[PDB]
Amino acid sequence: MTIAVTGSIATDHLMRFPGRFSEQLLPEHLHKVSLSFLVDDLVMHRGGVAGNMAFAIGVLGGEVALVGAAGADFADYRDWLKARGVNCDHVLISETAHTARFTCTTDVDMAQLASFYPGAMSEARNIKLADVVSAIGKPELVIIGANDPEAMFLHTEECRKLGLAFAADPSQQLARLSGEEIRRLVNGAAYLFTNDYEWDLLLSKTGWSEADVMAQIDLRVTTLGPKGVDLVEPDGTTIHVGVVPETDPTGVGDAFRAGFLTGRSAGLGLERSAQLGSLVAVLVLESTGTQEWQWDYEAAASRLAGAYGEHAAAEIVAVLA
Amino acid sequence: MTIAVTGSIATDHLMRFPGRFSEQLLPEHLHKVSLSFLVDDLVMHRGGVAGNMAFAIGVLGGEVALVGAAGADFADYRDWLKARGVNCDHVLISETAHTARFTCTTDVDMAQLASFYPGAMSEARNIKLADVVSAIGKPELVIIGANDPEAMFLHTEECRKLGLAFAADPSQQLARLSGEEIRRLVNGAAYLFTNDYEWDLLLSKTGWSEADVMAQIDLRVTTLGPKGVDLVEPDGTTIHVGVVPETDPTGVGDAFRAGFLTGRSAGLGLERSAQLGSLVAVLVLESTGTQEWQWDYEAAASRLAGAYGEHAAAEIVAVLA
Ligand SMILES: C#Cc1cn([C@@H]2O[C@H](CO)[C@@H](O)[C@H]2O)c2ncnc(N)c12
Ligand SMILES: C#Cc1cn([C@@H]2O[C@H](CO)[C@@H](O)[C@H]2O)c2ncnc(N)c12
Repeated sequence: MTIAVTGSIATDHLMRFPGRFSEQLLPEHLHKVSLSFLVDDLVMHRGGVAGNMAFAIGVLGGEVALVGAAGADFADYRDWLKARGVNCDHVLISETAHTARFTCTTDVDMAQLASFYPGAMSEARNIKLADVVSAIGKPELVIIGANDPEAMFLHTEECRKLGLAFAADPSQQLARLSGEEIRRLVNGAAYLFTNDYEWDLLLSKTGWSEADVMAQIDLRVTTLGPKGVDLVEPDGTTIHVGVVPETDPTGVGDAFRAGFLTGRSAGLGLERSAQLGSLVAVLVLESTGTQEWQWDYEAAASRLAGAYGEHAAAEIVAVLA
Repeated sequence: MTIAVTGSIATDHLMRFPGRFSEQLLPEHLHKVSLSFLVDDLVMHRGGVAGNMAFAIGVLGGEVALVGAAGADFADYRDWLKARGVNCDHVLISETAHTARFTCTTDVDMAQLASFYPGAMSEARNIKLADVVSAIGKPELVIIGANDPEAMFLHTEECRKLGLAFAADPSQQLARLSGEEIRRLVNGAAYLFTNDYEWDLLLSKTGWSEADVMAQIDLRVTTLGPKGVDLVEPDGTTIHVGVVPETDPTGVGDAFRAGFLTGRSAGLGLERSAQLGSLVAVLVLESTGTQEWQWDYEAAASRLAGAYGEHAAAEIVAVLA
């Protein structure tokens, strides 16, 4: 039932370059760069990893508290989440620093070009998850969402000190972190999320075998883009699940992990809960921006059934009923 | 006396990556890019080419009307300019579109990485400069500042149809425009501004000799970064002027062209007015952001004199007195 989404809160300002990035990269002097793109659209959208997720879990119908640091501009955002059932009492409002900001430009192809201002996100090292357990008691899961580095350890350290289930989700910081640090985020993980490119990367940097990784966690999940995802237990069960058929980029990843874990945390099986991830990923990918999408019992039904069976569908919709 | 600054109005959101861009460019796949930088600062600053300039001319003490298109968010900006002596009556407020936005990230070295959302800037093609001449009468100079492309021609076309002095300033659109188009922005120019890199570029694209360029304009100016600028008449007079010694990036270029043309348009000589450009360029380069700098008679004096002579100084300060 109750999962607390520990991670980042941002506003996300996104643009679109209707040409192609390469065609300016190709001739440019890549040591003293002077890059400039003419964009034809600009959106501001509520974002952040821990907030795309909270909203997902909440809209899906489950219990979620948001644990992430933030600024004072954060009243519009807070009331936004609290209105759908997110419990924002545990967000840390900064005294000196604005809510983190994510700026991204995407092109026709669509390569990504981006900056990240952390703002108050760095203070998420000053939060104790105890004071949470106090307020609402000991959650079923603390998700260690991509965040401020030191927070991410502390929030992983503190789960282990309190016997709390966590779900490693280190996507963003694999690139930026060591083998040692990375492994110190993946010990006792009740879950581990990654794409396979990252999971390779992970294996190189950490120096572990796939095996002893699997000793230490209880369930690797690994999303494969247009293929699907591979959920895989230490006992080799390797349930595979394809996608609802796309036909956006940002958010999707966190959106799979939201439906999956809400579908999990309403008693559904690995597979069904994975089928539910795939539905919410694609609800995003078809929505203006990340978190201006609509949950609909009817829609989901008559669509969960196209990609998986009518057997498949009924159950997820039962449990979300 | 009265110059009307025709050009772009923007807000300018600037960040700083304390590492180096190259070090991510170097290994990346430059056809399907996935670039991301961790910035440690973020500012929002009033910007736009025609507005950095208007503010310059005005703070310097002269008459300037702002001619550029804009959105409805533009009341704070307008009152900002009108409070120092800018005449904003001729700005076109959009019905459908936000004030243009300039997003830039700069690193230690400092290569530039940037996007440009034009917003209401494209409507600057719907403005007639006649309706200006009506309101305040026929200005001494219309500056064709980097703007919406079709506007830029129209505002150059319309000057020629009305016997108005203009100052080609095409910096940004050389890259993006043809030889033909470029030349159709430089015929009868009372002034032509460029850096020398661009002026080379210009010569290639237009296919002209330095000579017949000089037939058609009345004065090429060409800024040389840490060197200076070369003002040069068709009769070869080639007065050279070094810089006040730096010891920011954006804005500077427009800031030279502001002090120069205000120093001009208070009767000063090519050289003195060029010495005054160099002062305001560097006032920017030493100011938090573009247009949070202070004009000071004392300061300028006791500083115009360090780089040029005490002869030099007194005169500019007399005329700005
Ligand atoms: C760089 C990147 C970031 C984007 N995000 C958030 O990722 C969400 C999509 O997964 C976006 O809304 C962005 O705010 C980050 N969160 C924490 N640390 C980060 N460095 C980022
Ligand atoms: C890309 C660039 C742009 C930056 N600027 C403005 O240049 C000023 C500094 O010279 C900045 O304030 C930016 O808003 C542009 N103005 C008109 N068209 C443009 N494409 C740009």
